[PDB]
Amino acid sequence: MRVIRVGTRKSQLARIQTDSVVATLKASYPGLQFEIIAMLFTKELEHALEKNEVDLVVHSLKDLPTVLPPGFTIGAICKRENPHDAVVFHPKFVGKTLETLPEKSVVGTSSLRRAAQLQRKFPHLEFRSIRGNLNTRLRKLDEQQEFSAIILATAGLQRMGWHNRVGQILHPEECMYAVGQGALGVEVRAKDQDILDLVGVLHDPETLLRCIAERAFLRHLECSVPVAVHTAMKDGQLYLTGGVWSLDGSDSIQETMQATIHVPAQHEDGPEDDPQLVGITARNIPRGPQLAAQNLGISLANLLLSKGAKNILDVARQ
Ligand SMILES: Cc1[nH]c(Cc2[nH]cc(CCC(=O)O)c2CC(=O)O)c(CCC(=O)O)c1CC(=O)O
Repeated sequence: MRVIRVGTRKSQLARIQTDSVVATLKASYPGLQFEIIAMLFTKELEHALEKNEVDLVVHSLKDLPTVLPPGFTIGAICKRENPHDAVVFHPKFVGKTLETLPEKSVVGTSSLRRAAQLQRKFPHLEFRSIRGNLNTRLRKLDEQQEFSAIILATAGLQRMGWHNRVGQILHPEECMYAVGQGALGVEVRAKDQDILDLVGVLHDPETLLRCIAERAFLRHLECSVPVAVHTAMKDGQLYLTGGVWSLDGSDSIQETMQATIHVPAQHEDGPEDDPQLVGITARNIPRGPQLAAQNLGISLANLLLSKGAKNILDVARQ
């Protein structure tokens, strides 16, 4: 353990996210040296991991599939930023809400999950795909008049320093978030235990359990489907709400389940070589609550499946 090599894409958001993690690692490990190597695109980064070119990579958790290639694992789930979706309005609709927009106002989003939920809740608005990164989308919004508004993650605006552009934050009842949204995942080599121990300091127990539940739900249903969730840990209880929608949002199934899961306060010297749970390795967090969280997500998926979720999903791909 001497120089820690952190790989990163050249994009601005990826670069910011990577920096926030490196900052947190330096703070914990002031005596070590960290170096940033700037290069699904996920498979080029993984290749650099595979080749020992870098030791770790930072991702937005929702961009990581519930099943990772053998030889890689999520070594860290960092404290969640705000998970909710948000609305940025055209320069003409300040103070306005989705509720208050004019009929047939056009809302830009390329997300099936967002479009399906928002068409259902706002049948008088028009939802249309929009392309580009966050910067490009904001320019199109202000520089033309195709869009009366766009939908983006609260968390991404926040990290870009554009929170003041947020006109509306959506509640679960209007729009539930994507699995893992607002959380960062650090990906490493599954068998590299030094690195795993090192990044293990980043795990936020609460976010870790929430994301295990959410990703177990997602995986058991079997980025590119109209599925959404909401999680909360409150008073020793983990709450999981999940939903599935048809492309137009007309068909819908949503349910909530709950389980007693303590949020673990203390770390522990845990079993090396226990299997990762939904791609995640957290040997320093108690196993029990992790299993309980995964079981909760499995439970909810089965309930939705018994209610027809599979045929909704077969019709709602991308
Ligand atoms: C799986 C995934 N990854 C990203 C793209 C991406 N990946 C991470 C950030 C920010 C939030 C965080 O990092 O979770 C976002 C950008 C957006 O959600 O505002 C999107 C949104 C696509 C857009 O509407 O065209 C989705 C789909 C889901 O959200 O329904």
